[PDB]
Amino acid sequence: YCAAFKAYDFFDPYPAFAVDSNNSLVYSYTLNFNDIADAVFENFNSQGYGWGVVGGQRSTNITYRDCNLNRVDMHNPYMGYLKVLDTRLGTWGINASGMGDMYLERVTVDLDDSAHGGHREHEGIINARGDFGGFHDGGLYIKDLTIVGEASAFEATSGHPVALVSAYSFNASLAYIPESSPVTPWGFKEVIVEGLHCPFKRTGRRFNSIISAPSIQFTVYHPMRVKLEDCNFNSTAFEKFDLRGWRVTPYNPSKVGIANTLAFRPTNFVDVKDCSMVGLEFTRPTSAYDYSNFDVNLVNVKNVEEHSLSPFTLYTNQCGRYNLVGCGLQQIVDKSMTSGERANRRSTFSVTGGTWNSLSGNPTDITYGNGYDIPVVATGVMFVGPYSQTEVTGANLNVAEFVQASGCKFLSSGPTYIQPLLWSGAGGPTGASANFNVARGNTLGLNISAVNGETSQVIAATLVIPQGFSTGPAAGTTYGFAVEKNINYQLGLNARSLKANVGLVRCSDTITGVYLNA
Amino acid sequence: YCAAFKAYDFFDPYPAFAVDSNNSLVYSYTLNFNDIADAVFENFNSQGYGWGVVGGQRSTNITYRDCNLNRVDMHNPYMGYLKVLDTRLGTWGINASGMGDMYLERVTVDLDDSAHGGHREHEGIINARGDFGGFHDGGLYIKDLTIVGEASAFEATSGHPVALVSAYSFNASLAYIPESSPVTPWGFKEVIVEGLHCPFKRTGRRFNSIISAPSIQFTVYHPMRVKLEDCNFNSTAFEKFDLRGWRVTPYNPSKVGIANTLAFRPTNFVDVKDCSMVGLEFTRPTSAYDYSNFDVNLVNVKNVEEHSLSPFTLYTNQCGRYNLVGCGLQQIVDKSMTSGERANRRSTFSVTGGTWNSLSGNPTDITYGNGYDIPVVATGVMFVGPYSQTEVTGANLNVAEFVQASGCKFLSSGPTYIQPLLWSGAGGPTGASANFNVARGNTLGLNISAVNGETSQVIAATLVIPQGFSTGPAAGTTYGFAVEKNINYQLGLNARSLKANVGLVRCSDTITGVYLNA
Repeated sequence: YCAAFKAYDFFDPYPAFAVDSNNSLVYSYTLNFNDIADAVFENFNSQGYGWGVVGGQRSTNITYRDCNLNRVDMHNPYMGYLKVLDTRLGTWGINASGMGDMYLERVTVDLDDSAHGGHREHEGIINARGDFGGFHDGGLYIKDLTIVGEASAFEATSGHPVALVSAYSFNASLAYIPESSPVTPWGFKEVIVEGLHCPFKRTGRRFNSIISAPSIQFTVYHPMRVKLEDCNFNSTAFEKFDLRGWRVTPYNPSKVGIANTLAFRPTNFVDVKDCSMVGLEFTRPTSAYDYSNFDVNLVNVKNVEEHSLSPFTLYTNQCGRYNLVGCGLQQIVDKSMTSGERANRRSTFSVTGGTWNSLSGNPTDITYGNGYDIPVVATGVMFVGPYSQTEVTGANLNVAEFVQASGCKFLSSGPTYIQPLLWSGAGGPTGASANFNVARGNTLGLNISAVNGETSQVIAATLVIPQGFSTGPAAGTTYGFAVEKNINYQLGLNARSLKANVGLVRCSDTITGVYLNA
Repeated sequence: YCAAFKAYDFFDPYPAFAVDSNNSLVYSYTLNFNDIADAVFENFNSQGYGWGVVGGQRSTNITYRDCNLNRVDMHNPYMGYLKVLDTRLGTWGINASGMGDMYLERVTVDLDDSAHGGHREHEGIINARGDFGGFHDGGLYIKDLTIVGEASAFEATSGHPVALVSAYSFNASLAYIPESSPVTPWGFKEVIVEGLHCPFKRTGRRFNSIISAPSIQFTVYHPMRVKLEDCNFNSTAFEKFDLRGWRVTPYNPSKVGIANTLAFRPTNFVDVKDCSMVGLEFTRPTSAYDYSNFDVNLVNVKNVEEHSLSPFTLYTNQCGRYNLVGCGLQQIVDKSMTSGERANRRSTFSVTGGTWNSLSGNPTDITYGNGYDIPVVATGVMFVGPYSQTEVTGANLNVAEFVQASGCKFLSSGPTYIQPLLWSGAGGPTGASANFNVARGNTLGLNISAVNGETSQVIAATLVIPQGFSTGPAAGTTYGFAVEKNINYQLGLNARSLKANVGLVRCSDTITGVYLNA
């Protein structure tokens, strides 16, 4: 019951290490407060092994400045604001349920936890309270967060590293939010991270998940908006967004099943800008909880560290709309590596600018519904990979089928640029057999060797695949001087929804090759 | 006449409430100063109803930290810097004419003003002095601003809520800048806002205007550059940029009438990024002051709250260039809802990526000059709305006429995608009448039923509308095997600047439908 005060340089050489009869850690505090308002703590010192040194309850407008503590905690929720400025933290991090906003600025976290066996109450660095339901009805705003240490003792017991943000409940029948309550059970309402620095390299992934809920109680919602900027993870494996333990979103209360991502409103929003990671993965929830619809926006994303390759791959399992602007893309895979499930809904992909370097493989790996009804659209992109102008390679067919391109270039190895070859043979007046799929809207080039009675001429024809308003084939006509005749050609088409299957090549003269005229 | 000092921990339970014989508020101060330099004020407590508790004049390098005051003020301008950090403010906000730079970091504003009888000195939250001409020759930089309360009494007496930033004069004959003065009369030279939080929902619009000049004195210029980032307004109505009441820009001193926004230099710059609002409106000034040319960039703008639908609308009747990247667009309207006027100059619109969901209406509403000479260009956009492939709907014609699209998709309700239908009939050799406009550069698809003496075939043909270098029609030739003849078709064109009016449909065989192949 205190208000309008300030505390100062209390020095504790190391915190208390208290155990029970079974040699298991129990609670102990250096500072413990109830029912305070408008408080400032400055230059507190209690750092090391042991239980968290701070325990607070039911407070308002708390500020920590220039402190050195192994934990900052609030058991009962706070309200107003909670500010942590220029502070060094220990392995516990922050554990606070609240009805306000949390501010973090220039905070260092050290994760070493060897003296504790594998004991860890909450699986993340910034947490809500697991014995209060895991709710935080407010935003979280972070500037210039630094991570050191590894927390290897916890990993040996559990098998994975710690998460960044966690919000879940230990037992839904003991800690939850009742229906009549006026509290909205957001995990966190908003998460804004602006600048994450990891000075030391990590073999594996930096975090188990960006936002985590590793229980099966389903008490709180996934955050409505997540934004990451200038985050350098400095790791050798992809980071992931795990959405497998969250309550059904309040944007879809009637639980309407979604068939196409554009036929329903977006429920969650994610923005990643100028971040450095090897890859990103989205894993959908299990059935009876899979009712979300994401809206993902990626801008200038690649890997900048020299210990790995530059292009990044995007794994996705969840229905949503994906937009990429100026990224160093490698591959788009419509499955989750963690679980293995392919996909069950139609999504949308749009790529603008940048480089698409697939290294040694195909640009895409999409199999849901054989890939029909999945619109991958690219504009002004430079494609690098195993393409060829003289042989029909796997990457040639993959890009012409799954990607609709306009104003794009292709380069395998050499100093110059090439046109991928899709078919080779002799398409005479009777027709030659063919079997390859091409996305509608792409432009194909035909190399034709026309001959009159005595003279001959090489013809370069250009053909556009119709969009699917008709069941007719793709045909055209052109003229050639020095032969004094018209050249007529036609490709037979079979309907494949968004794509078309070419089954017969026919021309009045001989067609020798079909190319992707990007 | 003081310098190099600091003041701490003054506590005032509530400010003075002083009136006059007519029961109206008069001035009273807790802290008053003039001619000071290098001052720090920390942990000052004076919060509540009454006149603002700080009055300052002619100072340099002032800092407020961890304070709780109902106003921060400077009557005579300051110089150097003015810093407000980690401070809670009352309904008065900040009023300061300046010859320096203003910084704000982690500031909360409470807007409740019930005890005052709807009386406000200035109409915004951050204001320049109205009795000094309303100038601030310098920049304004804000980080993490929080708004609570409503200020309902002022709205009741005046009809609209407060603005965010205000700069104007009460009387041009008493408070102004003479022509021989070396002061540049900027309202604010630059405005940067990064992070605006409004935890409580508002029915209506959060602010009357972002930058406001609600007088008719015309003493100061509109800000040259305005930037908004990560601002969640949390309201159910559109926000607006009101450009009435500002002195004519110094970039156009001869007052040259602009005609096409590309034949004159830009004069003002606006950038909005990762913000959340239902809509945005630009209102042009009245004649004798309408000589500006705006450059607007919108990146990833949509509504994320659960109560107001996602897609956002853009209203504008001001001359300028508009670029939208990865936005959740709903409609583009070339009018101002506040005033009702439509437009008088030619503007430019460019859309890249994202979704264009028009719900149950048309994607565009453009009327100035019948829409000719207004180049709306789209690339890689997913169009959602009331489109059809078996009927000619209004949205089909609207999107075919007003938008030049390339690599775009259309979806109304179903899991699959459609091609909008523009015309139905029987286009034989004589020709069938038609009346519909289409922007030049769009690609059209024709479904042709070709019949020879005994055989028949369905033909799919694509056609590109010429750009206007010539006056001829759009024609083409294709071939059909199994009928052993060529098919010739032609669309008669009537010139409408950037668009073309189709008047006649002609074909040697029968044309049954014309579609938008885009």
